[PDB]
Amino acid sequence: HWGYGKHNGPEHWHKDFPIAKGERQSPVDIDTHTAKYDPSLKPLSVSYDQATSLRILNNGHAFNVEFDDSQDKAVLKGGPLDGTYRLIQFHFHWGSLDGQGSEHTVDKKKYAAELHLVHWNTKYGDFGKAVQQPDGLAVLGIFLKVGSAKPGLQKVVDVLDSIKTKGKSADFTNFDPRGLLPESLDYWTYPGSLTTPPLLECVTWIVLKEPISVSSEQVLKFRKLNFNGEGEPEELMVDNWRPAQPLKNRQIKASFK
Ligand SMILES: CC1(C)OC(c2ccc(S(N)(=O)=O)cc2)=C(c2cccc(F)c2)C1=O
Ligand SMILES: [Zn+2]
Repeated sequence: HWGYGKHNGPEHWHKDFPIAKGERQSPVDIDTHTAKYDPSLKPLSVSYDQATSLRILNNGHAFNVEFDDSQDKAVLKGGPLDGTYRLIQFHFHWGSLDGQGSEHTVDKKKYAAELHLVHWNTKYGDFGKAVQQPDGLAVLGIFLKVGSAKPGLQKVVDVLDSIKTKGKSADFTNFDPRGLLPESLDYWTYPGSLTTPPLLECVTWIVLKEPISVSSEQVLKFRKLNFNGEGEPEELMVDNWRPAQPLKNRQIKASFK
């Protein structure tokens, strides 16, 4: 039932999922007066060499690139829990115009889109057991701003034409997610939640300081997707983002000065 419409969007989710009003919900605004530099934070490193992409899918509220997460060398490492996190999936959230679309904000600034690279902490065995733990997932969040094109994004935005409607799936092998990363891996981190139902508070959020630049042509391709299935009335897939939630007692930590 849940979606991003007026009558089933973020403001409605709490009715089915009471945790929507919990103590560790995401996304949040990152106020740069209040993030505390933490010299103990382990810097991020990626081993995406053997990351093995499988397929890309339109599930009716986003598109997901699925990975073979049995590749034990394809991991994100570091962060507050010094974790080793298996890459399993990535997806985006975006807006109906360039001035909005991101889920996290920085000093209340919204970006055009946000990329979420989803990983599960290997010490919990599989993604299913991981989402039961407060630090079970590491989601690497990366802001998208409009400017020059991102060459590593081209394979992603171009295949979207093949999965325009809900339910469409396409083989998507040999995609290298290193092509989606900015130069710097300086980051903010805080304990939070999935930003869609079931809104489980199982995420160590790692949000990169540096946005990637993508072209207007690239972002437009996001907005050609459909929420609806083939033959149904056309509803363009836009504004599939949850707004910032109460920070409550949490401290946002910065890896950088
Ligand atoms: C249904 C349930 C629990 O929700 C999510 C989910 C993940 C990330 C986000 S988000 N937007 O990044 O916070 C929101 C939701 C997954 C999931 C998806 C891909 C890989 C994985 F290991 C788990 C689930 O299995
Ligand atoms: Zn997401």
